[PDB]
Amino acid sequence: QLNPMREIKVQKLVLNISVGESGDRLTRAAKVLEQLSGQSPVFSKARYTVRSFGIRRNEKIACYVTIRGEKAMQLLESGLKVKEYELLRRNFSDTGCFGFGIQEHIDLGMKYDPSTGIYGMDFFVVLERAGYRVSRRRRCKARVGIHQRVTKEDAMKWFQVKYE
Amino acid sequence: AKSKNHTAHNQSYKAHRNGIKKPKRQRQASTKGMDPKFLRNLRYSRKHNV
Amino acid sequence: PAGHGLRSRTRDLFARPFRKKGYIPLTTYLRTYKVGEHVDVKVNGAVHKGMPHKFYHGRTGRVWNVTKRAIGVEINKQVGNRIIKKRIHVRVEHVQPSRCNEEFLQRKLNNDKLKAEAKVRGEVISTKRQPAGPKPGFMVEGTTIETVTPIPYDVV
Amino acid sequence: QKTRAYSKRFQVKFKRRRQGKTDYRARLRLTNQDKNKYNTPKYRFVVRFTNKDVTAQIVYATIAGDIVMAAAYSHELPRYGLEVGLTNYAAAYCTGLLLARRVLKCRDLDQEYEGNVEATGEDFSVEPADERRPFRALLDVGLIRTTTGNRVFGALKGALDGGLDIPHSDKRFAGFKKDEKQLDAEIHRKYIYGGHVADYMKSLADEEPEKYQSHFSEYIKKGIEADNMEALYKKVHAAIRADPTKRYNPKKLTYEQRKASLVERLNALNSSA
Amino acid sequence: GRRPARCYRQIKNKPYPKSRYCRGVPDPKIRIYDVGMKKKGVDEFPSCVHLVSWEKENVSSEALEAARIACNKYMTKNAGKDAFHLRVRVHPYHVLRINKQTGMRGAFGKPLGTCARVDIGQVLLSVRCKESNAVHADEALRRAKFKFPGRQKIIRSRKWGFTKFNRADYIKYKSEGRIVPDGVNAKLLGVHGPIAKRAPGQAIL
RNA sequence: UAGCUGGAGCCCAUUACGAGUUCUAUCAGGUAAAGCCAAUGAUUAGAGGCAUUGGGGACGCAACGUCCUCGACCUAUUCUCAAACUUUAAAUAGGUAGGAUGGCGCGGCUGCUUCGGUGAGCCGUGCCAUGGAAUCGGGUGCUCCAAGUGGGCCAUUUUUG
RNA sequence: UCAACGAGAACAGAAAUCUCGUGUGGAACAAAAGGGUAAAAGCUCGUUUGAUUCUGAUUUCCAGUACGAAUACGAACCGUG
RNA sequence: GGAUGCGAUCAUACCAGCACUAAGGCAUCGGAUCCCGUCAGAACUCCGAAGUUAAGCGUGCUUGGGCGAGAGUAGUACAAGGAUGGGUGACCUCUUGGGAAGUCCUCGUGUUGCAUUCCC
RNA sequence: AUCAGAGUGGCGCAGCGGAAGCGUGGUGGGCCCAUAACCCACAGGUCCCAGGAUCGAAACCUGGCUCUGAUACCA
Ligand SMILES: [Mg+2]
Ligand SMILES: [Mg+2]
Ligand SMILES: [Mg+2]
Ligand SMILES: [Mg+2]
Ligand SMILES: [Mg+2]
Ligand SMILES: [Mg+2]
Ligand SMILES: [Mg+2]
Ligand SMILES: [Mg+2]
Ligand SMILES: [Mg+2]
Ligand SMILES: [Mg+2]
Ligand SMILES: [Mg+2]
Ligand SMILES: [Mg+2]
Ligand SMILES: [Mg+2]
Ligand SMILES: [Mg+2]
Ligand SMILES: [Mg+2]
Ligand SMILES: [Mg+2]
Ligand SMILES: [Mg+2]
Ligand SMILES: [Mg+2]
Repeated sequence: QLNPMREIKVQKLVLNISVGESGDRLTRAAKVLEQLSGQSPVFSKARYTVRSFGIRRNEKIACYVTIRGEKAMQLLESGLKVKEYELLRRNFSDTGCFGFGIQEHIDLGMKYDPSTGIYGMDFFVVLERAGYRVSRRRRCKARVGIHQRVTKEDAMKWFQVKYE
Repeated sequence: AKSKNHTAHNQSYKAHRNGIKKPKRQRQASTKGMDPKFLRNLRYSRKHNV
Repeated sequence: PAGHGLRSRTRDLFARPFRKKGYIPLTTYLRTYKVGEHVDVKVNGAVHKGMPHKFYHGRTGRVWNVTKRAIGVEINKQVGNRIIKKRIHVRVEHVQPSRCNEEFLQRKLNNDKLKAEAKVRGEVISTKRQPAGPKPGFMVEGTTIETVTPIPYDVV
Repeated sequence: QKTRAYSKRFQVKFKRRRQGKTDYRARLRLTNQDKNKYNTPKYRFVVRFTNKDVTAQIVYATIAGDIVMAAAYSHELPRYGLEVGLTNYAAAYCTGLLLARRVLKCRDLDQEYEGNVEATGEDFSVEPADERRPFRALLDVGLIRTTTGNRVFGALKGALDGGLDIPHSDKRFAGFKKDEKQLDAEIHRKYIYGGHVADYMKSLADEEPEKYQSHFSEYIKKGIEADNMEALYKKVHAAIRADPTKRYNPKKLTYEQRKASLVERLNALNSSA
Repeated sequence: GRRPARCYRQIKNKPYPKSRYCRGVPDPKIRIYDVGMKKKGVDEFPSCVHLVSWEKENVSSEALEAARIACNKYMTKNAGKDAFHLRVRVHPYHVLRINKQTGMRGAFGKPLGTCARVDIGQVLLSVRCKESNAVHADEALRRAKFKFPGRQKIIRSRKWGFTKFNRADYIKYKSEGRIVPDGVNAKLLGVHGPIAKRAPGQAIL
């Protein structure tokens, strides 16, 4: 049924950059991610100390940020222009959402303001409808009913029928 | 030479020779060990009875 | 000490019942106890403060003291050829009110009423219970009678 | 989707926990009276907020369930004059003040403990007059976060100025300075009289001709300008102090109609090819 | 090698299985329990014969292996290797200990071997076959009886195959279409479940 | 050293107070049995499905395809088990109660408790209370002084090596 | 809110980081084992020193002694909220 | 016949899939100056009423899983007492008493306290 | 019979959780008419096996397998 509360909308866009180091390599990944987001990023310390990748326990190796609002829509479509506005169709999660990756500089924003390299990055975006609050509020949490959920099929259509 | 020995043999017989005594039931039971706040007040109430 | 700890042999005694773990219902905290009532002790595994020693579980004593958060219970314990009246304090979570004299009070107030009631009439009756005795004679209506007989042995 | 063994070993939580409305760690610690008081109830000053109303109640614990000593709502403020803004900080003070006055009149001591008539931003505690100490209740905040400026602490001030004794500290009142460790009575008083809404009414109607229209439509509908907060709330306060007082669901099918329909489904399926 | 079995005949101890406590156990002599054909269906082999224990005792793993082979070799030769299904109904889950100057100081034994705890009226071996080959069933178990210590009987099952239905009841429920096959087992259908899960000839009330 | 024993008594007593016992009522238990087609663990065999690729052969001029093969894995079953497993759960044995050491009215005390005669308790007075299941019967009831003993052994039942 | 599992994202795979869903605890709680705990007793963050003073009582041990350990009040001074 | 706030019992109340709801209430929902809060006004906090019953909620359905109860299992397993009882024994029996558990079958799926409120 | 010890490069041996080497031996060049000796490089490891804890193991506890020393008396 075509009730207006059912309009699909992005709740957040998350940008992930995993490096596997510390010091300056990951610090400059922070700046590209900050300057892309407009907000102070957060670091992600490692776990399990897998020596084949040379990472210890509790040492920061990645950097991600979760943007939402108009910055998200502006930033999302720039990522999709890079991908030429198409996706692998296996990119869509079973539940409700999808992601892709790029090589940094092909976005808008000068390269060597800090003389910082081409950090590829993970754009992962999660869709929703109205009322997803009911599974995220503190008082009276509950499952979002099946009809208000977004399936992979609805995300497929949302991508193609509009937004482009 | 095996010097450790334990048993409860004959012990219930010894116990029941002079009965399994129960203590005598008493009017005005003992208040030792009750709440001291409660006991001061009970003492003060009795001090000022008419 | 001396070969066994406080909670020795309490694997099954102190465990909570099946599907009855977690939250303690509010009824336990709302019950009010008075010096002289009867209380049955049964430990709760969750509450590790105020616990009675495992001998007092499943025993019925009288209330003799009341503080905040705790009741003084009064259990007899046989030690040799005597009975020692042990005095312990247990937290409220470990006791429940007993119904060991439920009947007595209902029978006591029933006794007083009939005693005064028949005194309004000719004033002699006996309010004593009586053990079940022998049935009087009675006639049974002739009806269907089913014979039963020993069954031959079946090898399987 | 869950296995048979999963359901057999499953334990359900207390109903008010599954539905997600009661915090039982706090409930036990709020209701649980000391055993050497024997029936002295612990009264809870329950304050709750819906999106559209404000519920306030004085309740105490019983085995059958709680028992209301007095209840009040903010949707009944229009009786006393306030028509709009029934879920904001100032309304909570009015709803709190209303609850204090009803119970103090209902317990026949409102003459003795008037509270204070002019609402002040200062933290207030009523004096132990003589021979009859003031009524005592515990603030029961529920699941909300206790934050500085939270409306539940607006409701707390009203009850204190109504004449109730409630255990409290002033660190969560609006205006408190987390970095200076002191109360600001002026900021507290402005919030009490809704002046924090008034500032945002002025700020929109100047630099936002349309945001001021939509965002305060009911205020505008009723002729309540931002310079009519202190005057309008004081009247509602003084008014409260001066007079505190078929089938639509399907029925379950009987045994016959379930067995009736089941015979059809059986006949239908068996005959289905 | 082994002690004479008479040391361990009578059931005298609480069960002593291998566990995180009992370790360093040897491996049991018997390691195959269903021999012959365990691929045939329920409706093929309806007649069943059992060898049943008749006194409470232990049965060693070696004795139980020896009985399996004695029954297997016989039943193969007369009626062919595809005429029968032999199933051993007892498993050796009990450990035995042995206490090997030093006397009864610290006498708890180390594990010796494995055995099965059997009771009166308990099935030791079961065989299902066609009614025609029942004679080689009767003798094969009797020839196996002399591998067991105690007293044993040869009782012909009142049931069908290795299934929990009387031959009378299985045939009735088969012809009425109420029993779905499984393999060695049969599965009677009832009045429960979601209706759609049933095939349209299999829904019943 | 405590227990068991003697002697000395003394204090009450058929009012009552009890009891190696039952009946009535009410608590508590995890052993026997049972279970595994309930969690943990052990263990036999098939049957049906199926992969996001555990592996390959053949067909793949290709793949976001398969037929087999040992098989994972999934579903419904199936044999057999547990001192240091268990949802369930005895028989016997365990605890408490069955009035005169009960109840009520009145008016007092409190420095405890309450928003508060609100309670909690106690004090004084005045009334009631057919003796509140069966059976049996004087009491270590109270106290003192002290001896010997502190190698045990046997039988039915449960039970460890 | 854990263990784990499912579905997804450049390098990235069995396994680095991120995201959504399921999740009665299948994780964690210094150490043996057992019991106990899910808006916690686990994890993260804040503020702290009740790991304080005084002497009595009781429980386990038990001779109803001592020690060890624990529990419930009383009289204080504080922490936290 | 409904609802909210606080609850009692803590599955006949849970779980899975579905379907539907008059009024009022809840909720979703709009915003970010202010208090407050985060990587992120998503959460939390605050101010708000432009829309929507789509979700939450509530109620119902299923030869549903579970849970609860009944009948059976079965006077069976076991077990208190007795026997100059049987048997080589393991074990069993009789006498005087107590007496379970799964499968399998049938039924059921909440009850309700206080305060304020809606029907029509 | 129990118990101490020891299993690491082809061989003899060191290795104190971040974690693999010493001598000799192997392989390819050089020097020589040609071999050694000498010179320059290069490559080596189921750390006895199966666990378990551990930031993290060849090392630390547990089990399994193989070599060695020991103490086993009064009669
Ligand atoms: Mg001796
Ligand atoms: Mg002892
Ligand atoms: Mg000692
Ligand atoms: Mg000693
Ligand atoms: Mg128990
Ligand atoms: Mg402690
Ligand atoms: Mg709280
Ligand atoms: Mg002596
Ligand atoms: Mg036990
Ligand atoms: Mg058993
Ligand atoms: Mg059972
Ligand atoms: Mg099992
Ligand atoms: Mg009894
Ligand atoms: Mg002596
Ligand atoms: Mg907490
Ligand atoms: Mg002591
Ligand atoms: Mg060379
Ligand atoms: Mg050379």
